[PDB]
Amino acid sequence: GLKAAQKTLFPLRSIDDVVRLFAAELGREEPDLVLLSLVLGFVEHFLAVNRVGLTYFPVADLSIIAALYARFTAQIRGAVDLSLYPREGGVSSRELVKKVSDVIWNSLSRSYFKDRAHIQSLFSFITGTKLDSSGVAFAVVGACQALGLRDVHLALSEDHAWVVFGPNGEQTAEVTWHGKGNEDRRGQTVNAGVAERSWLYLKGSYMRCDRKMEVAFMVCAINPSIDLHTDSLELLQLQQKLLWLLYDLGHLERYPMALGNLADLEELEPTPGRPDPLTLYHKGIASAKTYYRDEHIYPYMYLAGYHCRNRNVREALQAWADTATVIQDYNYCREDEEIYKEFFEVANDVIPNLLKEAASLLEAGSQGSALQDPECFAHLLRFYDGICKWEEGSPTPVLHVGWATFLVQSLGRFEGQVRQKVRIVSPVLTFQSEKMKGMKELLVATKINSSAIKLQLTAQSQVQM
Ligand SMILES: FCc1nnc(N2CCN(c3ncnc4sc(CC(F)(F)F)cc34)CC2)s1
Repeated sequence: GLKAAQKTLFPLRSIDDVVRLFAAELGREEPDLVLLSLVLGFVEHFLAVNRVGLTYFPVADLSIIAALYARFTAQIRGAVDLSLYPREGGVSSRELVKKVSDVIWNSLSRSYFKDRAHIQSLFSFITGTKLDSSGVAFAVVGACQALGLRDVHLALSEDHAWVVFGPNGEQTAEVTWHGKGNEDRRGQTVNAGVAERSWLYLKGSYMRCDRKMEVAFMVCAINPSIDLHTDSLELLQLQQKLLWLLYDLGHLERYPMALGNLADLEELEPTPGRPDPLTLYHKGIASAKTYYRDEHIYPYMYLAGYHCRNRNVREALQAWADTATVIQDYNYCREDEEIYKEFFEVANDVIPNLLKEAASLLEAGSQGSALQDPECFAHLLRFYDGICKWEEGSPTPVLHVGWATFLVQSLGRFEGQVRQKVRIVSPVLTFQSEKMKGMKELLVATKINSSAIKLQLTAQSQVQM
């Protein structure tokens, strides 16, 4: 069960009391993932899922939390017999990790909506027998820690989760599902996905969590949403405070998305005497560059979205061009659909809306407009260049004529006299993709040749008779 020293802060009567509990666990050799997730899922359930009776904060009584902890630990200890899986050198075996994964999986409800909110925590596992995809992975890691398997840790990409374990922490194992329909490699390594250079496995530049970073994950996993138009202020505040705690302790150093999430919160409600959201976005980017070979897409997408929301068009374009410059060195593979959808929405909805507004504000006398800045046109072109390069040597195609219509529209937003100022070298820009190299003369012409652009972008061979 819980240690006497873990129980002394109960009952938890406020956000700050939950923060104190996290501070205490984080000061321990090994923070207790099961305890912490149970507390978070409890407080989340009574602040976002069922607010009936709420007066300030759902009090977390020790008797309630200890009973939940006991249900978890007994379920796992009862189902996983460790004597059957001998441990050399303080390291777990692939069979043991698979067993734990099987226990978690076989405990879940046969049928449910697998991307509902609030199914991420151990509280949900225990009270609802429901977990989302990365919730299963986290639950495997928490179950492993509860079994004393110190080597089993959470591994995270930008769209998937699995575990690492074994000698030197060098082994990988699939423990959960990914996406929709995708058919199990449960129990297998991730080395095939790494070898194929898909975004989903980050060319091996994925996060290998220590226990502190596992705490950070569960804090990022808090979901303040009450419905589509309403967030829990209490849960926002709790997540923000918990992320600052982690930050001050050093545990967001290797966690770009967490710094992004904290920047996003700070934009919504800034904490006096903290770094601005911009600074936090840039620390996320710096983290990706330092620890992950600058192979992450979301650090730039978080920046871009901030600049977008604030109508810093130039800086939004730049950051989306940087997103593309990351993606260009990946192969577009089957299970990377989420990042395709994001690039599709930026190219075909967000950019067009932004430039449409720019064009009206131009007509209204704007000065320093993105549409009169050749550097902005260059960013636009680099964005497409990365997408085209990504497409090169991918099994499936990325671009198609639906992209071409928006590209022509977006180019058309910039006058000839602006477009002709970008210097495309073999503002200065170098193209990496063959599509954009062959488009160069079309791009800087007075009248945009729409049909020729479409053929170049889509590699459509012929025009109709
Ligand atoms: F583009 C700007 C973004 N805004 N929100 C973004 N995300 C929301 C928060 N996200 C995350 N934030 C912290 N950690 C993780 S780990 C992970 C992969 C998973 F779910 F485990 F399989 C996702 C994710 C995912 C990306 S990106």
